[PDB]
Amino acid sequence: LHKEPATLIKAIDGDTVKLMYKGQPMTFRLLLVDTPETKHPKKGVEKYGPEASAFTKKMIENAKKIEVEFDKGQRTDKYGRGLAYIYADGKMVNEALVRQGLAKVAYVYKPNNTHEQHLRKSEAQAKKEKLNIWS
Repeated sequence: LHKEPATLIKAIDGDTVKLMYKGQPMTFRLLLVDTPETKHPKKGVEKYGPEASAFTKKMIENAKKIEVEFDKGQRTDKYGRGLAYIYADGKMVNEALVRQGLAKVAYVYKPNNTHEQHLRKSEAQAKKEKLNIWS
């Protein structure tokens, strides 16, 4: 796998961000994680949704360098969103959310699961620490 540079356009939700990638605006879905929603297809504004969304936003808005890392499977979902690991100054946003108990590890689909174990370890620690989602 390898990291490419992107530029923030707009943060949309805890799990979705708009980036400029290779010259074009693109919506990215964060791989392997489910955050609570502020714009949920059915519910609405779920609990910890606003805090997951401010965390993604702050972490990416305050970065010097954003990079996108695709996995080895398909790179877009059926809504045309890019599927990627996102890095703010070298720190994976997907893992930061899970480590903080602001996201769960999602239902996984091979072969888009390279960082699955790593994230699952972070979720286990957030759980043991009773953070946010887990309190």
